[PDB]
Amino acid sequence: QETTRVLTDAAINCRSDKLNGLKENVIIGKLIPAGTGINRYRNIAVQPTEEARAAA
Amino acid sequence: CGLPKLMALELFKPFVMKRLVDLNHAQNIKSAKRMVERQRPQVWDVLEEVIAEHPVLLNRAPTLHRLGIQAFEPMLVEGKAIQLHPLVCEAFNADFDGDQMAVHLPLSAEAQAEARILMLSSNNILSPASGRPLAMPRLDMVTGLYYLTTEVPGDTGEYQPASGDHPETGVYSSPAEAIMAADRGVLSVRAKIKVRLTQLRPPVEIEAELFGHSGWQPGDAWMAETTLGRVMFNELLPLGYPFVNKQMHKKVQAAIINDLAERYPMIVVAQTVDKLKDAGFYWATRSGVTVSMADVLVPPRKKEILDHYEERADKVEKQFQRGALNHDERNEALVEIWKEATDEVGQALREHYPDDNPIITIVDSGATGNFTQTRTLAGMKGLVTNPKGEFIPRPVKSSFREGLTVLEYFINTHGARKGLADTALRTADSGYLTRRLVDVSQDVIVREHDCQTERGIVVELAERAPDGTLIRDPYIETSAYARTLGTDAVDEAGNVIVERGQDLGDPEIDALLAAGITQVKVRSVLTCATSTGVCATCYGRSMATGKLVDIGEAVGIVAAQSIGEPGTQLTMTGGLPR
Amino acid sequence: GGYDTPLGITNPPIDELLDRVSSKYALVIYAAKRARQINDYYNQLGEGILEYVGPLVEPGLQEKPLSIALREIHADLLEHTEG
Amino acid sequence: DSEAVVAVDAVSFTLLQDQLQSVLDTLSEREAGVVRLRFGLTDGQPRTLDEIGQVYGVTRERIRQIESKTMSKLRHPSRSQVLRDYL
Amino acid sequence: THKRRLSALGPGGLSRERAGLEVRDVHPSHYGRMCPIETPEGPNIGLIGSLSVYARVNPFGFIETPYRKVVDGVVSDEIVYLTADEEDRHVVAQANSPIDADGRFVEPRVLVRRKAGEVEYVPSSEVDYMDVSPRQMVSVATAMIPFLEHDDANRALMGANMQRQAVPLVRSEAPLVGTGMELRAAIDAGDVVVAEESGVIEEVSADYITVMHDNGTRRTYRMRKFARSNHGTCANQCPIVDAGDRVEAGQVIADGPCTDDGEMALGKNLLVAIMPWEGHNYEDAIILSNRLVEEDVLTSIHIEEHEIDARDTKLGAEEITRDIPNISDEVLADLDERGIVRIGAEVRDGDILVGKVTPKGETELTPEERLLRAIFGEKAREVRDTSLKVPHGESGKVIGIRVFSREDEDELPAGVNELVRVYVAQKRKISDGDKLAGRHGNKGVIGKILPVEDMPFLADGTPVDIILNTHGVPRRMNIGQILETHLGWCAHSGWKVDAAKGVPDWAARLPDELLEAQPNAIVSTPVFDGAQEAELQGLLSCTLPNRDGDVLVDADGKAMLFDGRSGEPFPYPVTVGYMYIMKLHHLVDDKIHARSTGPYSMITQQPLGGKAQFGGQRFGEMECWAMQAYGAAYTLQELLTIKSDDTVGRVKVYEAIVKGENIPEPGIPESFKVLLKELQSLCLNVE
Amino acid sequence: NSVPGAPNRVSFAKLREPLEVPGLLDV
Amino acid sequence: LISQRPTLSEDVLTDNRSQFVIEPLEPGFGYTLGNSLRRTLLSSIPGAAVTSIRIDGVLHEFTTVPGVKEDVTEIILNLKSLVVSSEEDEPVTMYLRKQGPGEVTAGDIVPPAGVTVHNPGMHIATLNDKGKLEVELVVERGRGYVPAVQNRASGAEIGRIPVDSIYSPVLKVTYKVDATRVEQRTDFDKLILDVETKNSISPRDALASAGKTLVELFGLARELN
Amino acid sequence: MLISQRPTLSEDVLTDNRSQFVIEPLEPGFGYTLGNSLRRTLLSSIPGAAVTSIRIDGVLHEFTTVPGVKEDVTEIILNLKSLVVSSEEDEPVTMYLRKQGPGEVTAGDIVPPAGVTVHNPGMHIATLNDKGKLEVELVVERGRGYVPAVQNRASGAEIGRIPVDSIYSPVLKVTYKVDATRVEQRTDFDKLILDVETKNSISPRDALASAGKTLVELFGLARELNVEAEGIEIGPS
Ligand SMILES: [Mg+2]
Ligand SMILES: [Zn+2]
Repeated sequence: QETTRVLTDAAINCRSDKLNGLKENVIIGKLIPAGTGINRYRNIAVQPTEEARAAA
Repeated sequence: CGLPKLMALELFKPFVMKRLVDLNHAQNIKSAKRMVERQRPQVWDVLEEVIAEHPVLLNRAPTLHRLGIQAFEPMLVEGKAIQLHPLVCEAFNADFDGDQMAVHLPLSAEAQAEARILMLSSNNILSPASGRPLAMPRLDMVTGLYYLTTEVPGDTGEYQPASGDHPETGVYSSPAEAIMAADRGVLSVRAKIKVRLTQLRPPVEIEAELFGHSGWQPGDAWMAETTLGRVMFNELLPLGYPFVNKQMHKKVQAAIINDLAERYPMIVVAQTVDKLKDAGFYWATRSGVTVSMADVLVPPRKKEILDHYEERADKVEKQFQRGALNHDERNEALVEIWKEATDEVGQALREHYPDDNPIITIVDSGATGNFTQTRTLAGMKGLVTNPKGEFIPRPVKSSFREGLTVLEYFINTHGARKGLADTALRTADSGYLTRRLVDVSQDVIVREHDCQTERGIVVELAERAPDGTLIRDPYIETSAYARTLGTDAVDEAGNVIVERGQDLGDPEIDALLAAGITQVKVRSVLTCATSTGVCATCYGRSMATGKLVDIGEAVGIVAAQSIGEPGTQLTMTGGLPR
Repeated sequence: GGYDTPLGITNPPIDELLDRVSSKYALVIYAAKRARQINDYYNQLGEGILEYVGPLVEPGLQEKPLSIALREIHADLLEHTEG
Repeated sequence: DSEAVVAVDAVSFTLLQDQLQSVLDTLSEREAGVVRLRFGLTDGQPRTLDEIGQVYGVTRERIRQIESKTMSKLRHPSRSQVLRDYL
Repeated sequence: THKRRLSALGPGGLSRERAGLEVRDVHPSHYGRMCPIETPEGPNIGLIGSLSVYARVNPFGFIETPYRKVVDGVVSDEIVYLTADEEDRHVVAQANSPIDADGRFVEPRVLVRRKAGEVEYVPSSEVDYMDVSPRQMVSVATAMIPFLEHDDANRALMGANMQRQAVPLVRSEAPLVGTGMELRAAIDAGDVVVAEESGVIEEVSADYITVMHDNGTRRTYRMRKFARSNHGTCANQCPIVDAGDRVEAGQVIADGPCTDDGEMALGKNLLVAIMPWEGHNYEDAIILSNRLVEEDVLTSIHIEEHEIDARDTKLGAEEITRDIPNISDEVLADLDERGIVRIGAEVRDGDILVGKVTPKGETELTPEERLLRAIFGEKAREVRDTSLKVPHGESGKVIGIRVFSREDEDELPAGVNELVRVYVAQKRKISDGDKLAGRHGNKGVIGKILPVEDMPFLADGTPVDIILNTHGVPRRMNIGQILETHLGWCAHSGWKVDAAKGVPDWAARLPDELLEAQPNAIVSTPVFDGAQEAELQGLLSCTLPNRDGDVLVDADGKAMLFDGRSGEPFPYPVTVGYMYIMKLHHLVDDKIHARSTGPYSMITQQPLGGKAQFGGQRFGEMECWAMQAYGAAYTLQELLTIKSDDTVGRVKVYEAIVKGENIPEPGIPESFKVLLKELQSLCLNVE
Repeated sequence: NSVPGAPNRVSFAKLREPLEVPGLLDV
Repeated sequence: LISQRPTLSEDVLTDNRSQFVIEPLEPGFGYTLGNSLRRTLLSSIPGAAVTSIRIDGVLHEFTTVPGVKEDVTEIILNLKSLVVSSEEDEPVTMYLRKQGPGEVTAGDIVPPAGVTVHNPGMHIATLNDKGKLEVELVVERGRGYVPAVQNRASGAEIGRIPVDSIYSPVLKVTYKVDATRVEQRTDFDKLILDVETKNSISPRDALASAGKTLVELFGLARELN
Repeated sequence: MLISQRPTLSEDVLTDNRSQFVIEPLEPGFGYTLGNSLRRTLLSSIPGAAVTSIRIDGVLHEFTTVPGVKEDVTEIILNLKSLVVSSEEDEPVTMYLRKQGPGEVTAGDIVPPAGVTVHNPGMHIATLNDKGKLEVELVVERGRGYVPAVQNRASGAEIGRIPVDSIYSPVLKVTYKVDATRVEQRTDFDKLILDVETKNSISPRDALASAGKTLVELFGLARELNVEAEGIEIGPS
């Protein structure tokens, strides 16, 4: 609402954004920080078990 | 879900092109593309091969809440219309009067895994809002199970114990023997018999009586006085579930599916719901619920009731004509008189009908409808509103069986058009409110597992009586259920019954009410202490699963959709502006 | 316990699959990364060999790699570490 | 936007380039070299018979004879049906 | 109904967003000047209405309404047209009032309408105006619903609205039970050729009728055969008069699209049971027999119109010919020597209709294309093919070809030398997904088309046609369809009451020559003065048998069906009868729609929208909310990056699917970079 | 009635209305 | 138990419909037996019907012939009502020429050797002084219902008009049972079956073909042991 | 004509006498035409024997308490009703079960005369409390299908003998369904799935074979009206 007014006083104060809400991450096409997007789940390392690695 | 094959050939065109290049049916993708466009008859087998185990998304606008998009596994279907499973219509809010649904398609491995695990149809049975099931039986199959499980006194083949010269002749050694005796024209389905069951778990009293510790019914034998129909119904349910022996009203089926969702895995609930759908349709056909105008019966003493209240209205109108009272007082007197007459006619119609009338069976079984629509069908319409909202003091003294007249139809049209415009305005306002709520609370997500605070709200939880008995508070299942206790629960300075950190399901609430305690201090998201979103123990059980909430859920959008979804049914400063 | 046989996309049951992970999101990224590993094995069998091992359970006739990954997780043959 | 990328002709072009590389590899080294340097298949510059005979150390007429021999060699159904289906 | 339609929007009127809620309602002055039923039911309720039947417009622009004047209680015949103001000046009686066949009422306390729209019981001497009839307050399309006075207002709105979306069938059978408005509403609609003057028929044919008037002169009526309507339907006109017949003035001489023997006919008459059948008719779905597919009962023509034009360009001029580049001679066998197809050729989806080739110009050549042309010796072919191809999902024969040319000196826009139009027609059958409806708002798509054997047949082998559902009847308050069903069975089988001991008591007010009727006889119950319950019940009890002595339907209106699938009888009798249903213009072929990869937009890079193009579905805002609420972040990232805007990503995705590899990682969308360029363009250093 | 080539459609009406329907396109 | 195999008698009412009574039976069996016979009879009887016509002056389905009162689609809707019995499986052709005024009935169709038209009184179209009708037809065998097979599916010319086909000689079939089932356990069912055919084949031949189909299919579950 | 696709018949084996067959593919209406016919023919058309009337000494009118035993009279009645017994003589033969002294009666404690046989000797029937004596005379005959309690028309022996029902059919519970295999290449064909559970008198494959034989000899009547009528021939095996 009032994209004129919101954008001009942000431009005066040199307001930096941090991209942490899930609204901004939709806009720039980045992965949203919810569900399968947070860092506990996005960096799972997957490897077969060493007992079953020698099975074939 | 079904799929028109002429559309599924268009969705899966690169997959089928790669597959019919890999099998030597074309030399490159160009001849493969022309082979797809000409629809040579090998492309159907290749299409089935690439369709198998690859989920699609289905979607009906408007997407009100979280269950508006649900994944499905496709399978090819002739014709040109999308076949939809008849139990997800309650979630989609879709009837078959010409509604259209969009089909999307996940592509990558992450998208396929998300659609296969998170968004599957059989994984989402319960509400995200309140926890009641959405895959419950409805309009037809509820009537089917009600007719299948009801009990008729004195039907054909009813068990009598009258033992003079001849024995009882109501017993049956097995449900297979009973099914044979009902296939031959002897046993009716709804007559009371005494079977000798060996495959269904008896209820708690008979189990503790006959076997005590664990009457494991896969081998055990026990007699039960039921109908054949309740045995045929209870065979749909799993083995470990006990016998029911009731009459399947819709609230009884709601309680059964809620108990099944609480104490069992999800796949058993999905298979039980499928079995209930099949039995409900198959017995809904044989139920004999038709509509004829010889089945819409009028109350016999309607006319004398109308004449008596007409004489009272005539005395009120004459008293106004004397000048003893103003316009508004005689309007109030006529409104009161005709409300009394409407309720009297409704009472006489309610007590006139039998129980096997289809128009009362469909209503009383909880399939659809209320009683006021049956009163307006046979009986009296009643007062009709004005365009503004005042009550026309005439009122309509006819019913749609008898047929209205010209002025009464012209009076009814006002309220009809006001209802239509109200519907349009209300759905627009509900959409705007959902947008505002999502726009506020989109950044409340679960971040930690336990914030480890000590503060918490307190719940009322079944205050007592002047006699002293703890009567159960009606608003417990919305307020106190699915919450984690912040402090312990002590009774009369005795033993601690339920410790800190427990889910507050059914049986511990029943145990607290049995011990006789009312106020409990429980944790909630108002008192959570994390800085970025809420913690998992403060949020409690997620209603959609039944287990604890996860460490990545977006509970804010779930809450905003659960508030803003039923706003269209808010039929009114007491409505959606309130 | 004994319930029924599953069929199609619901095999293996997720009620048994979630006894091997924490939440469903970890299960999703688990299965997706294992399926990407299996498909990277399949599309590099034509050239020289690499370390991309898999599959470990026996595949079907024409089975998607994601289903093989889910069956492998149900067979308790892999391991995973969160972040 | 009629001046956009159709996104099937691009992968068709890549597949055509791969099949062209395999078909030219079914010939000899010198034949593939003189065809690639004649038609600019590797850098995008069509050289002439003088430059091909310079890089191989022979007359322009020998290069022209080799080129006509290779063009007759490629004009076979067995060697060229897979390229015929690309047009 | 598109004429005589009263709106409040448009220039000089209020906007839709500025529409007050009070102007949508029905004022009590609308009685006889505007229908309180027929109106659109979208976000336009009450803003658009239709005129009444007996209404009339003043020279000033106000709306008149006739009224029977009555002096001293004796109802005269002097018809006086009143407006709203002098309607309010007087008091207005009721249409269906008991008049003594002498002008006077039988009770002093009559229903009446006061000044401010009130309803009273006046003594029968103050009454100075009566209505002319019933159905005065109703429109034309709403006056064609039998048993309107038993239906609720919403479902009568839906029925009167869906009664005009019906399509013209190929046989067009007249309804069994109707009102008396079909004949007038057909011969006033103008789609029926009426005999202008009385005379004798000289010659009929399929194309023209020539009559011979009483004095020498002849006139020929040219029919319209297979003319395209404005929405693709057909407009046939067939005669109904023989060679030697004699006609009168105003007599119908030729049927129209939806007419039978003079009157309106929008659908067919079909036997119907009201049982719920196996969940296939669950939640207003309809199942049908295969007899309607076999015997062309619900089939209609559809005519589509294609068009192409050979303009002039800078490099030359486009030409219409056969010499299409790089196209095999196998698909060039249909069209004739000058490029266009010939009349009668059946086309599939994607064939060549008009051969058209444009000049293109010169471009550089890639080395691989150069080498393939050197190998195969095919020439450059500098002209580009832009022919006319039939779009996706269409077929059918080719009726007509109309060609305009510059050399034949017709009027054309500037720079166009040849305009050619092709008319493709197809014969659409009925299918599952198509939408059917009755005359009472009981719509619903077709759920399944069963074979004729597994369909619940009657006691003597007759199978039923459609199967409705019970649960949609009582909670919508439209048992007018049940009364129509009972009276339809009576009108099909034919009745004969017994006047041996006089007329029975229920048929006392029943008029003469309805005491007996032949089978398949038509009747007409009017809108507000029609059948009664006692009349219909007593008429349903005496309903003479078919071929053998077998009264198939008992006194309640039901019958003992047989299950055609298992074999056993259904244990309870089921309501049967003859309904009248219509086929609607919501067919599946205009709705089924898919897209893998097609045309993209120009300004933005999103896929284009619409069924006319290939077209992609809008993945809107609330769908993004649902995908966030599930937690599925990867699917949302894919749906917003590599399926809409990642211009370097779409080709890589298609390549990865074709080659069989993993889908690569998505990049920055185009919309965000466009936003960045705009913010940099607006003197804002966005970094 | 009052239209010459009309099909005989027997009516259930009780009221004898005086005034026929006007010209439907006079507006 | 009882030891009495069921018999089948025949009862004629008119020339094209008759009655078949089977007795005795097992209790609770005549309904299923009659429904199985009806489901076979109503769908799987081989017959013959017209397949594609070709009028001389026309090129497609949506035109009019100069002279006739009806149009081409009405001629199609009338010719779909014919009943015709063939003898050999190759597609024979029959012609129809009629000149000048008069009503063109189905009796004017001249058949080749082998086929026959059974109702010559069927109206097709009517002509005037200037009218001329000339049409050839294609008769073919088969069973069941089949839609109009397209012209592209064959290799025919522009003049061919594919018509729908209904090779089904049966018209209306019902049954009823007479359950004695007295209180002495000498119980049986007496099924009365009714067949009506559209004068192409006799009801005995229709029931014989249905019985042959049932004897072929039900023996599949016998000798695979 | 020709069937254009020959159907098969394959048997799956569950627990020993609960086999489950499929028949695929069929012509698109032909599932239900033979499914219900096969269900009724498996049920009410196979011969077999069962108990018809018993008599217990000491019981005169009460039918409620037998002295010396633990279980009820009706419990003994339905325990005798669930007794599989095969005969070979088409006339009513009698049996006897004689046991005195405390203990538990089994079904193998009965003595079969010539021709009849019992197929579950380890079936529990009754228990004798202390110093009791059981002497029950059974009547075994054969027939078809299910049949209710034949009343005391022959009222001479009606004082001692009481009548029960008779499950003559060696099958118990037969259910079926259809399916929708190959909607595109075979254009919506049918797959009938049967499910039959018998007792241990006959295997369900042999029950299916006997039912198919009775069905084809039932439809031989309708076949033998015009032998030279064209049907739908399947072909050879
Ligand atoms: Mg809808
Ligand atoms: Zn917290």
